[PDB]
Amino acid sequence: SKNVVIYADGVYDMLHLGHMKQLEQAKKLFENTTLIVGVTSDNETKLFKGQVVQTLEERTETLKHIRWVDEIISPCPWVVTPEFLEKYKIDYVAHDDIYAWLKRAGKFKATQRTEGVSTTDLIVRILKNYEDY
Amino acid sequence: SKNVVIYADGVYDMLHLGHMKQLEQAKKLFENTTLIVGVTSDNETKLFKGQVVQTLEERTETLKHIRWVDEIISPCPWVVTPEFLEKYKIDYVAHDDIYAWLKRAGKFKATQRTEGVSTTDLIVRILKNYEDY
Repeated sequence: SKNVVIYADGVYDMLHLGHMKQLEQAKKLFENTTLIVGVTSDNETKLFKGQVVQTLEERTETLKHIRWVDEIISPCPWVVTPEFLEKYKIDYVAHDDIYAWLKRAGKFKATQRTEGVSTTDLIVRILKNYEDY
Repeated sequence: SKNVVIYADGVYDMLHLGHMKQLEQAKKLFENTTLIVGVTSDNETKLFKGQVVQTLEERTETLKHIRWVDEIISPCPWVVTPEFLEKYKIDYVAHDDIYAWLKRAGKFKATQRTEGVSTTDLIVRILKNYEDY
């Protein structure tokens, strides 16, 4: 089977099982893939999205340990462009309109977020050992 | 080169970069390895070592996403025995005396812990955005 190049991006701050399952889902969209993961910059994430604990270098270094990841673009562009898809020969973007041009090109693949498995969720579990009263 | 079977074990609660680097180090002790990772049970960890946020199923499911891991024994035994090494054909145990019999057998390989990269370390960083006064 032809090798399909998949692109996913995100912040990947305090990487947790939810990120990992989403990367697995993107990697497995076709039988033979190359999964390219883009990691957003510190400045653009903080300006447009929200707070980030870990630096780009930390977030990228953690992601390299994840089996589904074949290539990392770090930092990646904040907005995906058709030129970027051409440059990296990307067949599909795996994402969970401004995705509209991707869907119109047939280059959009849906992935899902998993609830209740995040790093902060784990800290909330720790805190629950301490009754209010 | 002959394939060398490596065994590492631990709790792997809130898996973080430090665990990942230690698994990588064990996987790379020789050029061609099989890295078997043992994940300790909830009851034995809590009784003998300390508190654990995540259940065995959670800790094991997160570990399967780590590229260095070839096999997981979950739950693993709390104490490694020579019979266990024979059963799984383990050549070396990668660990950071009661290791004495392992060193005497020539089956001990040292790995290192990384400081300041744990999950709780990240939460401490979050908290530091809130001045005491």
